[PDB]
Amino acid sequence: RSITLGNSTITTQNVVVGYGVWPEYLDQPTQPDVATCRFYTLESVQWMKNSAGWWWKLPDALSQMGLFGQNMQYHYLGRTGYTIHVQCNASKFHQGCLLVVCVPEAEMGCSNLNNTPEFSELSGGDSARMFTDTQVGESNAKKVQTAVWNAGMGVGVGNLTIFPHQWINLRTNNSATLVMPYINSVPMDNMFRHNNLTLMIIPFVPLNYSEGSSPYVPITVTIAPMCAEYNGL
Amino acid sequence: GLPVMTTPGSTQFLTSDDFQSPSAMPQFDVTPEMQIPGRVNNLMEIAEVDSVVPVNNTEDNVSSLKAYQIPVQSNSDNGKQVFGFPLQPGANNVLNRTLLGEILNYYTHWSGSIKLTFMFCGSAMATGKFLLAYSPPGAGVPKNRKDAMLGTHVIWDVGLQSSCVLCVPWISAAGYVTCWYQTNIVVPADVQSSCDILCFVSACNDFSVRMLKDTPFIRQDTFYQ
Amino acid sequence: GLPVMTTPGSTQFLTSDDFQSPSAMPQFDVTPEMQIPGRVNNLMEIAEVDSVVPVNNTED
Amino acid sequence: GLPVMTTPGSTQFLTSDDFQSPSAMPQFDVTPEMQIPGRVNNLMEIAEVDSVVPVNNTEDNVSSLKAYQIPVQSNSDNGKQVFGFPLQPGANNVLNRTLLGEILNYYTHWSGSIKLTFMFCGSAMATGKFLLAYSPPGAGVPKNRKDAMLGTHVIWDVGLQSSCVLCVPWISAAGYVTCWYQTNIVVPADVQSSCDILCFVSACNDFSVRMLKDTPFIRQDTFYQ
Amino acid sequence: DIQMTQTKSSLSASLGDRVTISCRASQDISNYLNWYQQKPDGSVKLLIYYTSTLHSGVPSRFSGSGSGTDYSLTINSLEQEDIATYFCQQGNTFPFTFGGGTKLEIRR
Amino acid sequence: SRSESSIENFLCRSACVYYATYTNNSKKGFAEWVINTRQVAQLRRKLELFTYLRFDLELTFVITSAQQPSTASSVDAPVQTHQIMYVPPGGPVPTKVKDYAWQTSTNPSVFWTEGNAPPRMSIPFISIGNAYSCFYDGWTVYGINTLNNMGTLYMRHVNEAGQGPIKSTVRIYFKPKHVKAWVPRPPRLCQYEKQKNVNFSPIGVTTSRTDII
Amino acid sequence: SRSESSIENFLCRSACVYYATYTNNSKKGFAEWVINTRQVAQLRRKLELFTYLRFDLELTFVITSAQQPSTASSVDAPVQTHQIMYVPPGGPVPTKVKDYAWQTSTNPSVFWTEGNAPPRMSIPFISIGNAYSCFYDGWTVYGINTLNNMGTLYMRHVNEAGQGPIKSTVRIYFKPKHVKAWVPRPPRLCQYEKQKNVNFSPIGVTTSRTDII
Amino acid sequence: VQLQQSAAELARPGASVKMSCKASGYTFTTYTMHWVKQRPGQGLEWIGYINPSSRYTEYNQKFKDKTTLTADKSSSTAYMQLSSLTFEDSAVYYCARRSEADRFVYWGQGTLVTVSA
Amino acid sequence: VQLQQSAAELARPGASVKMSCKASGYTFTTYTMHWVKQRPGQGLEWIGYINPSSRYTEYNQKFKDKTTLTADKSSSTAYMQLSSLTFEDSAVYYCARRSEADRFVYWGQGTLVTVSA
Repeated sequence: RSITLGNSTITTQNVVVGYGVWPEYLDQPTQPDVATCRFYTLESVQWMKNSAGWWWKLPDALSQMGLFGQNMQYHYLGRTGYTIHVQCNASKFHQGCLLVVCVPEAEMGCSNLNNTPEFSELSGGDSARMFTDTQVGESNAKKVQTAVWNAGMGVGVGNLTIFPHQWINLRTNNSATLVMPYINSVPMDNMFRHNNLTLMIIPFVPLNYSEGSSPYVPITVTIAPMCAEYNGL
Repeated sequence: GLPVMTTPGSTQFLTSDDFQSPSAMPQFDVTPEMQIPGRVNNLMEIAEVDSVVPVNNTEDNVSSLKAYQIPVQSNSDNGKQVFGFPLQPGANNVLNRTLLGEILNYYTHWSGSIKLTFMFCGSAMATGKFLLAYSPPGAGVPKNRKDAMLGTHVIWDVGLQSSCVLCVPWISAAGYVTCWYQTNIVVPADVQSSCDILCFVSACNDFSVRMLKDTPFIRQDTFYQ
Repeated sequence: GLPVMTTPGSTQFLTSDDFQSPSAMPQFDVTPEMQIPGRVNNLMEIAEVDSVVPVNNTED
Repeated sequence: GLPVMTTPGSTQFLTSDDFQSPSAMPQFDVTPEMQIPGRVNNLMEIAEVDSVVPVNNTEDNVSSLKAYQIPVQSNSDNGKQVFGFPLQPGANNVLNRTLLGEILNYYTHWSGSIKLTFMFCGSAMATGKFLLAYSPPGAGVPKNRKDAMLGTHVIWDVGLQSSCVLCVPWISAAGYVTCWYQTNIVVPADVQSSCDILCFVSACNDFSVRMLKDTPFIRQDTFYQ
Repeated sequence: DIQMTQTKSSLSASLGDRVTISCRASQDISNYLNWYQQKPDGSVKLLIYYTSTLHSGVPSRFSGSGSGTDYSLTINSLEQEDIATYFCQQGNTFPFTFGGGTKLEIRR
Repeated sequence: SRSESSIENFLCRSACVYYATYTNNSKKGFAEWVINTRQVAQLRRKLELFTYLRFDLELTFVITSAQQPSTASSVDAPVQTHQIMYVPPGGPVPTKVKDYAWQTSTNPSVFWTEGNAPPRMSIPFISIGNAYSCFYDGWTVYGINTLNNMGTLYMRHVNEAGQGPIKSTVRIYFKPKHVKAWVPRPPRLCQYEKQKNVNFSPIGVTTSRTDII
Repeated sequence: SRSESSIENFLCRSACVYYATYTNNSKKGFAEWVINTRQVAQLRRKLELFTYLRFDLELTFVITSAQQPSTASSVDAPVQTHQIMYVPPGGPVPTKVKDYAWQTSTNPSVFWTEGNAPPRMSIPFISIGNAYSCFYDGWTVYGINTLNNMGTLYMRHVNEAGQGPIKSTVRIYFKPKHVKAWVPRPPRLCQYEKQKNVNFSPIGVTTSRTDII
Repeated sequence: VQLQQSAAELARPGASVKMSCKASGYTFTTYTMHWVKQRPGQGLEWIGYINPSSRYTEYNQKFKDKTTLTADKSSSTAYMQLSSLTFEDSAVYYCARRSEADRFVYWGQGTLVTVSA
Repeated sequence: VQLQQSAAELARPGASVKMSCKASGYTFTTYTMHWVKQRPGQGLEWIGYINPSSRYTEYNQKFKDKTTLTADKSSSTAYMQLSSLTFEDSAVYYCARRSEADRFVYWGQGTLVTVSA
């Protein structure tokens, strides 16, 4: 309870950690830790009744977030781990269920079968891109195919529990916590041309409430980079 | 020199042999290894993780997220079937395209046990009871709540626990995992009554898979380019 | 490499030889054995049991 | 005799194999060895020696000894660029045809450090100062003397030392080794003011070269005869 | 839309010669072309599902080439059953546009 | 019976991945294959259950010939010999059947006469990185990942022939060796559409029935 | 990754150094190659980074045949056999296809029928001196150095044929073994012009740009 | 492995028709089914397709306000209804099955639609 | 890999012309470029060359006082200017690229120069 990091403080009360490993350290690279280790809280998304899902590309959401977004421009390479806190606050009169996965190398598909989706359609800067419950037509040239039952990657959405995940059931649970290590084939990679993580939040059982209750449930995502180091002089 | 004698089957190409082979590029000094998290040593580790089962196909929920949700409402009948699906292997059933059933379609012979986890995704103020009957292979499906109680069953109280685990063998009639209303869903004022139920599947013990084959779910007519 | 020399009768198929042979299906993990009653180790054990002799053939 | 069995790939000629071979001339009694000075055990020993870099190409000094000389004069501007060359590999740059860059064009992957030695080939009575800025890969080239000072730099005083060493990595934007006037060249009477500067390159640590290929600098159209 | 233009629309050749049918697009379609063959009774089948890649079950007398805008189809040994209509279809952008027909017949 | 599901017994098999023809006198006839795993649909689905792979490689070529119709007068040809050149990533590439890129020294070739055992050859793990990558969420054009590049193969005749045209086919067999796999991935549901990217058309989750009970 | 730049991993490769044709009934048809390293431009530039070399030698020959147009009436020929004679420095030399110099005892020959593995043979370090010499600043005619002489190769058919003309090609592959190198030398900048000497035409030092900055 | 269409039709101008294309030999709800119209004086022309799993249709811009493509899982057919029939709608209509995103491997034999009085 | 010359010219006696030969497909500043003149009643005749790296020209003794060979690195061309044109200067002029010190491997198609009034 009441964990602090740098000059930020959140409050909590189980934790699922990666593939069983903790984020650790490795010309010569430098290690900044007072610069990055703090809780970057993104803005809240509203879970309505006819909602479908959200996704964040992970070293893209913190690309304009203060001093972590400055070291991405100055230094060429870099590796980092993350610690994601997802928590939605609803009463005991609401009902629903969420799945919070964290997909490494989630390559997505376009709506037209011959093209590839453009840069502004994969990730918005610290803003949630959202799934849909219908198809995107082939007349649109460069748009991401956002059928939620295929999860944008052409795979079954029920089989997404093979990744490090956590269920949020509003009857019994309120929060999720994921600790992700650095997963890549090279030890250091460029942070603008590669998004090696993707945080998806998909409602399997939709939100329901009676008349009088609040018609939304806000979801708050909090990301903190752990054990980051960059390559430079 | 040394006298040798070539046996039959000498200058042939059997596609499943294991011989030494001359390297095209020696003296290359390949890249050494690196600790990457999450190494897979056996394909059974993919089958032992849970995955949601689409029990609610019903011809127009297969292209939605409504396939995974089992509807539960407060009705006026005294004893009524919620769902039911056989454990017949591969014959267009609900455990076919799940994370377990995509591995068992790569092999010909398999036998083991199955975990079946349920989860009540309703409000925290709703209370009810469900039967979880299991028919063995050979026995018929129960047509009533009473003779489903006379078999093997687990009474699942929603107000106490929100998840029920049901271990069961599955081997390549083969069984039924039918479920029945015991009591109705009692709910307070200003709480919705129509709730949902999710269902999971896994591998309880270690299976024994044998005689690898190709999957029936993928085919191509002309080389991708 | 090593100097060898093939003798006559090398690339022939004699039907009564005993050589090694490449397995078509390796890595199969065949079914282990089971105790079945009444194993025959030699065909003389079939000849040592009694049997009735048709001494009275007589064409019909 | 012994039963053998020929595997596939038996009577082939792979050009990169290593087998024994029958000698055409045995019993010859070849000439024994002799101690000759200067034996090469590795090609990296050719890359670690220094060589002059033609920084001053300029479209008509390439066919002269004027390519190696960097002109330095006493001007009237307050801060001005002397030279500058990127560290982009192979793309028609100045480190291409040097004694280092003729070896790195035989290989596909290489990474290491680089020594860059300068030498003031002027009079013994001239005095001045130079900046030796280095831009890392990713950062832009400085367009002014001031923001070249705000990076990494070495202030080279000519009146004290006549040679400046600058170690730097080079890996297959990739960097800049720009140089700036700090002060003008102060000179006495009856001494010439226009001086020159030579520049050298070497290999600081040991590199790691891999995946040998052929050089792009040599080709033939019909056999020499 | 990309206009697939076959400017010949009629070829005349005897048995056993080499025929060449050309199909020109509007812009670059980047090697995404297919060649179909319509028999005079109405049956259509696919011959070459790339610039030059033959479909399985097609005799080896057919071959294709081309790059960029211009493409071609080559039958070096004309047979009796090769008298049909041939189309070019691009698969680059939306929607799919087919080319005009090209009818073959004997010379004299 | 628990060992046939290991990574070595699952992926180390043989598979026909390419099939091409080439003749001798067409002055356009030679074969070409860029080494990838994304061409056939049954090997692609097995290698895409994992994100990062690392394996050696072993290739076997089955080469047959066929006599094309010549003119007349007693076609009698000797045995034929083929050249199978392997170009590493970043090497010269032939454009004609007679070229200077066939005779270069750093492109290892095999030479094989007909009537013998087929010409196997083996390629080690060549990469700058530490593993191959089946999926790449990033730009180089989206999702290409120029780091896993295995090279190109080229095949031709080395016999000049005038009395009779001869065409030949080749089937390339693919077999990974010493396989290591990381970060598992769910199996692909929709059908494959293109080779380079992960484009698809949306499909239903499973086959449907008439009632829930 | 420091061992691919050693002298053994740099020079001990294979390279096609000669390619010649010869037929049987022309009574002028046989091949001839004086063994040197100065014919091709990519092996010459690698061996001229050093002044003195000392290596064993290993040669492999790839021999193919082709049927020339005969008259008529059912050309049917048996398998062909070739002779590859090696003449040491200071040996007799054939002038015709039928000569007494083919049958001499101190010229080691190989005999090879078609349809088998190619005929490799190996030659040790033959010299009076203690090393070969890539450069010679002196007279024997300027810069010849008669001391590094490796010999000559000759190839012919041994089958007499009347019903059909047959011509054959041969590609000689060159591979040094146990290489030792002394006194390094800067790499050659200008293009090669002749075989025997170091003549050249003057060229610029490097490729030029538009400004110093 | 083949596709089978209906027989020829005949309709007055202003009336409506409905064709069909029965698929057999493969799993019907996997591949999309396209429709191509060929007037006898011109080449082929694309109309639209239908995804038989989610019943999602996408038409060409010229054929949007007239045609309507439906399907059913039981009989494994794919219908097409032409509304507001005019005189230039007299052509031959094919049904094709697209695989690998550009190739039309299997075709039907086509139905002849004629308008008269 | 080819060489490309200009078109045909026409000039009065006493005037001057300038031809060109654009090289492409190879590094221009490596090999020398030669010029050959062929009168229609005789064989070929050598004029001179130019080293494109150092701009060093060397002419034949008969063509020294008339011709002048220049070059440029940017457009990869090699010019040739004939001065004091007479009546026997009507021929076809080729550009060739010498490799291995005697061989002329690649040639141009030649420009026809005619003098008249």
